[PDB]
Amino acid sequence: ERIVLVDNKCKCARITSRIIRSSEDPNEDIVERNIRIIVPLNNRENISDPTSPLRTRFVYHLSDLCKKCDPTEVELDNQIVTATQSNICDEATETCYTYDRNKCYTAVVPLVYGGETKMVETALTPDACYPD
Amino acid sequence: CHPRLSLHRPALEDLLLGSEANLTCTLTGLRDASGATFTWTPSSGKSAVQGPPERDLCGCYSVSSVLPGCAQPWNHGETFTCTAAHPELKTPLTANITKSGNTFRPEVHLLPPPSEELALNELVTLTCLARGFSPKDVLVRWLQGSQELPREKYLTWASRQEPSQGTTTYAVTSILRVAAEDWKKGETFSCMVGHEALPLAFTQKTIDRLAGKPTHINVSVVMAEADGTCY
Amino acid sequence: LLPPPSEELALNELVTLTCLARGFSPKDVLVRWLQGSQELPREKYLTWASRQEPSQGTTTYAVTSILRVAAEDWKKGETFSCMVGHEALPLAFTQKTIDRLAGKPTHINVSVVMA
Amino acid sequence: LLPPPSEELALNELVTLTCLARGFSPKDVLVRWLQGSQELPREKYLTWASRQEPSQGTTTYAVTSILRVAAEDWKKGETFSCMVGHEALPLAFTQKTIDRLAGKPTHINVSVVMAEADGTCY
Amino acid sequence: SPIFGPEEVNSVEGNSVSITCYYPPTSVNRHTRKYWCRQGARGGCITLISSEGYVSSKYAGRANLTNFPENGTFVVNIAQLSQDDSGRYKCGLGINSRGLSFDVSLEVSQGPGLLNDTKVYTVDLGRTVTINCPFKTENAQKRKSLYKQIGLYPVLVIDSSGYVNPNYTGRIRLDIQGTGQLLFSVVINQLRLSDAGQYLCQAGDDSNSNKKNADLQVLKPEPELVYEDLRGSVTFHCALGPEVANVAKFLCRQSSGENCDVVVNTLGKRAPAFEGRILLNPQDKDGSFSVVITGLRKEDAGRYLCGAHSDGQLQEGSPIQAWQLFVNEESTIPRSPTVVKGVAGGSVAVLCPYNRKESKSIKYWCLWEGAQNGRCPLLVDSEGWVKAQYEGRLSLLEEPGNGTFTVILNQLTSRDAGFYWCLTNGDTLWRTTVEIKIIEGEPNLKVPGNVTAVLGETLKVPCHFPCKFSSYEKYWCKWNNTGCQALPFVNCDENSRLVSLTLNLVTRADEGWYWCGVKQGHFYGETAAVYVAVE
Ligand SMILES: *[C@@H]1O[C@H](CO)[C@@H](O[C@@H]2O[C@H](CO)[C@@H](O[C@@H]3O[C@H](CO)[C@@H](O)[C@H](O)[C@@H]3O)[C@H](O)[C@H]2NC(C)=O)[C@H](O)[C@H]1NC(C)=O
Ligand SMILES: *[C@@H]1O[C@H](CO)[C@@H](O[C@@H]2O[C@H](CO)[C@@H](O)[C@H](O)[C@H]2NC(C)=O)[C@H](O)[C@H]1NC(C)=O
Ligand SMILES: *[C@@H]1O[C@H](CO)[C@@H](O)[C@H](O)[C@H]1NC(C)=O
Ligand SMILES: *[C@@H]1O[C@H](CO)[C@@H](O)[C@H](O)[C@H]1NC(C)=O
Repeated sequence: ERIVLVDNKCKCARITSRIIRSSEDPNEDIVERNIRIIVPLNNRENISDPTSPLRTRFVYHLSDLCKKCDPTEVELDNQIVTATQSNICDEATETCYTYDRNKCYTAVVPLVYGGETKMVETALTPDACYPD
Repeated sequence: CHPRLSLHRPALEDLLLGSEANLTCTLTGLRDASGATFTWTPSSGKSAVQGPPERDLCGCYSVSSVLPGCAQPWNHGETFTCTAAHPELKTPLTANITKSGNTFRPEVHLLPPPSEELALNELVTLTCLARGFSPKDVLVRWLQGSQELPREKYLTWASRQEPSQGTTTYAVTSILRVAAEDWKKGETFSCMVGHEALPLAFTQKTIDRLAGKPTHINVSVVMAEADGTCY
Repeated sequence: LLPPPSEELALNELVTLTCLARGFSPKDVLVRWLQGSQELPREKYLTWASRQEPSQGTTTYAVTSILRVAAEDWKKGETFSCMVGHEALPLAFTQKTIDRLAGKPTHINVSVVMA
Repeated sequence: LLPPPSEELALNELVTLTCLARGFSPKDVLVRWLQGSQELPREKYLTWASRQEPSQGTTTYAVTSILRVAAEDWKKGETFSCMVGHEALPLAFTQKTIDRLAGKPTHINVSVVMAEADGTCY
Repeated sequence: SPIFGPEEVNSVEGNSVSITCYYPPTSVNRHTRKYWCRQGARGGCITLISSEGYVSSKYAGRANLTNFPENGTFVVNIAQLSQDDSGRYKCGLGINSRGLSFDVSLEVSQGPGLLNDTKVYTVDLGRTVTINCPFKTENAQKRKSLYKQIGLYPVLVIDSSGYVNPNYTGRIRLDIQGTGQLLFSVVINQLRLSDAGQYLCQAGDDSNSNKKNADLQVLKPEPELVYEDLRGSVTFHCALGPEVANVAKFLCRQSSGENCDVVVNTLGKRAPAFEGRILLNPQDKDGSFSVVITGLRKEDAGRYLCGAHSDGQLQEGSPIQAWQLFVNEESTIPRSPTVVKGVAGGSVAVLCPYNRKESKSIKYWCLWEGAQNGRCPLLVDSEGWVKAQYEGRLSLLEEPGNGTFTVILNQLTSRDAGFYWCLTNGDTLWRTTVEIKIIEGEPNLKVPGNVTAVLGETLKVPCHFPCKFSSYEKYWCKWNNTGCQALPFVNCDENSRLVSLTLNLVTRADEGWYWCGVKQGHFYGETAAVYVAVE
């Protein structure tokens, strides 16, 4: 529990790791890997309202949790080159399991006002859709 | 008997789902008619038309007025004033109004049917409660699937003041009765609440047969390659 | 009598109980709440009036009520009740109760697959 | 990037890292190596040539490279990078980094928490 | 984790208290729910007062909770305290079963009632006190003894004639302004922690075991809370009194194992890890001064102490002042390059981030001297002034704007390495530091030496570029105090070489410095420089 490898929020998973080294018998140590999953028991499959029942199957692949794609800088000889860090994040299309506390989610519903119908917008997480 | 002048907030259904926004200012106690023409301190088109008066206990006249176009002053925080000149008083009477502050936003809950109604297999009922909001104007509408039900299918009570735990807040309820076959086919119904304090003026909650008293919790978690060179 | 919503228990303040009565022909009714055996005073809850409900068969009426009790008394296992009085009931009163069980589900199936 | 073999770590002399790049249509590629954020000099690693692989319909190629480092700073926790440059990649470069924590662990702790409260993931 | 406040708070019964908690000012946090709650045993963390209108039953009439959004703080008041109120508590945001909280400990003690046989003297450590005892003249020629009690025994270790205790060494003097009257006193400077308690004091002794009770209380100072974030700056304000206005003054940091560790002195000391990012200002008339520390990292969190003592360290018997610091680390201050490189003859360009809400400010560019204590000589301002010895090789540019300005420094030499500071004029001040290193190599753009001029005909000057700059724009300019502005008689002849410029007339009016540049529209790049004469 010391160094954070990933803290992902679309799937809400967190993975840390730590080397704890014995001094006697220097040929064998132990390397620890901790995983924490939080399962939402009341979310839908797609995130809109009328979609489908409760999501009842939750699938986590380690190679898609730890995936890192925002570019980086490498200095080769005397040059700064921009490199990518992953093979697989072609643009979204990822299915998220939870909401994210700093992004806000809306829906569109038709209602009537005597004559014709409008295109009323509706907040789904009200703490984060405040316009300011 | 003696006259008394009152002022009236714009209707909630016209500010949220509408275009126009009329204020209105009435005065009771008028004898037959008068030459009262009202005064309004922002006067950009003060089409203050009155029309035919209404009759009261034992026969009396009460005349009012309107003023159009009140979205941006009312929401930006302007102020308004209404006053008229009339015989049966010493001084002409005045009134003022302002959009309220120190508000709270409602907490919406949608409750599943009771377990006893499900066995009889005629109809079920779904309860929609909104709680803890500071001005006392709300709107309740229902949907089935994604299509809005007409107003005559359900029943909504009025907003009332609940016992005090600090600041003064309000509440409301509503019920809808739907066929007990559609509850087991797997349709969804959802409740919408519109209020001044919410961010985008509406919010919603949804319920169907699986979410809400399920008697069954099934969950599968699959973690694929835990020893898997994570980078 | 309906159990409190599970979104409410996560803030540790007060839980909310709801009583509903439906489908009675003369529109006059009474509503009283309890805790154990002690009848609560009337200044502690809120009941609405008795509107008319929209059917096509006959004319019928409905009324609601809410009571907010403390969270510490809810987690201890205190019980609460709702009573309704009507002209057309045979023994003039009927009662329903609740506690922290009876919203809990009957079975939970979890499976974790390391493959 | 492939982590070192287990049997080569039991002797405490030197360990091998392997870099494998695959499935590219022209016959030109680059491979460099880095320690920490410092590029190693070119005479410390061996790189083979680019050849074509068996046909799954259309022709593609492959290349490999190795680098031998000391078994002290692997176990201490330094990081090593393999960089590859080719004409079809959008930013013309891509990188993979590995260290001892991002490999096969010996112990795994799994904790699954079921949440009736909310679906917001604080 | 990003939430912070006072760890310990104390009061006595019947009094008020006023607690303040801190959160990052993002839009989700200003609008979410705030709570104050009592962490009891058996699991729960029951709420007492909340932001959404909820007040409990036990806190009825005594409390409220106001939220200040532009501060990023929210304050909680509790009137009329008790001894059922002792326990651990929590601030927070959102839902209690998550962890967006911070623990607070509240301790409250009993006051004295129907025991008014006391005489107190309040003091903070490092100041003067008096302990007055009744001087009786019916013991005219008798010793004015004052014991100390360990347990119940008044121990004979202080006389009032020139005998003092072997632990109270060097600092007991007393004054004579009675001598016929009841008036003497004992004045102590530099109060310790071990100089506390009641003492068996009297003046003259009839032998029948006579007593007197009079205490002192000396108090340790309470730290002002400072809330900072990653890559920002902090300022302390040491404001001791004029009693120590000419002593050496210091500033350290309390650590784990009872070891204060020096950060600065006024006798010229510095940590190794604070080179290039610290200042110490010369004091004013009354003895207060400022300390700036910029570029804050994760491990700067902890209690800090400023004081005054004659050798420049923390020793007992010296007046102190306190602060407690928190580094947020969920910051919105953008990342920047910490080191930028160049070669001898080349240029550099720096990105300098400020706040968008302070865009009408005035911008400055320092150079950290590090000689005396720390000092910024200003080099260039946003209003049109530059230093003398940096003429022809420095300018400040407002582009790209909207979060960031840039500064160009060319004609480098190997002594131009150092640490450099940038600072705005607004209310919130991030100070950002970048290190210029010098490594060896060759300049990219290529210009001749120092170009003369003929009298009565034209000049032309070339300027190459390599082939990675073939997609970047090219320009020339003439440098003055406000910056340098582009010229329209350039041609950019070749497709990958030879940007040039001519001057149609040799008179003295433009006998200045010129540059040759590269830019991707907004962002700027490398340049070189040559000076023109007229013979
Ligand atoms: C999950 O549910 C959401 C909500 O339905 C899906 O998003 C929306 O899906 C609709 C259905 O095709 C798209 O409709 C389009 O709407 C526009 C108006 O914005 C209209 O002009 C078009 O003619 C078309 O009907 C819409 O693009 C889409 N996205 C929005 C509203 O942002 C979503 O696709 C669902 N995801 C999955 C994987 O099923
Ligand atoms: C930021 O917090 C500070 C906390 O001290 C507020 O300062 C005082 O606030 C009270 C209102 O509760 C005023 O009566 C005082 O005049 C304020 N100043 C001082 C020096 O005590 C401050 O008001 C908060 N910021 C804003 C913009 O309100
Ligand atoms: C509004 O009118 C009332 C009396 O009708 C007066 O007491 C109050 O001050 C007025 N407010 C403003 C803002 O004019
Ligand atoms: C209520 O809040 C005000 C500030 O809004 C504060 O001055 C006052 O002391 C509080 N009342 C109490 C603690 O009784």
